[PDB]
Amino acid sequence: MGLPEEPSSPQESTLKALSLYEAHLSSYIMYLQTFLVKTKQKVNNKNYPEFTLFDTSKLKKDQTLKSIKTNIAALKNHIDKIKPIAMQIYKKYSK
Amino acid sequence: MGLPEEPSSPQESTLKALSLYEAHLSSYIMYLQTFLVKTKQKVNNKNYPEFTLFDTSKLKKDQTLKSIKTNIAALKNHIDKIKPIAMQIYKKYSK
Repeated sequence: MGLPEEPSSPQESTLKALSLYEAHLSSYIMYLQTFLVKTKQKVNNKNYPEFTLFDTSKLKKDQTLKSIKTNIAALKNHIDKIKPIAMQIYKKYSK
Repeated sequence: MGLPEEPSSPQESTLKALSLYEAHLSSYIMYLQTFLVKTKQKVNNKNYPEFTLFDTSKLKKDQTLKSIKTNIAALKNHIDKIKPIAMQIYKKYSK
């Protein structure tokens, strides 16, 4: 069924909507990172693209609506780095 | 968009079809595990269900069609342990 879709942002900016969205984004990053690491293992030519592993030290741990919104930003910025690479490696190796 | 769907098994039992399926299954497990760990952090009542973290030492590293098929089995057995828990925690906390 191909790679999973990036989670969609809730309409509702409630603590629970945003907390769930943070969890999905973290989970989606881990799917993409795992896919990139496992695909590197199977075809490990020196050409294999370079990716940042997400640094969880950039995530606030305190459950504030403010800290959740800040984490969402950090996760979205990381997705923008790795999603295009994941999608290119998926195509390269499903060819 | 809810939790992602478990990857579907290819029709084709080719090395490439099975290797890609192994990568998706590993990636899907990491999505579910991350979702379970992040959801435990947000609601950490003593009731929170108990899950096995996947042991990558149970995975063969040698790219044999035989070793890939064996890894697929191990990953599918782990999904059967954690998918129902992930789906229940998703509902509990999207309530």
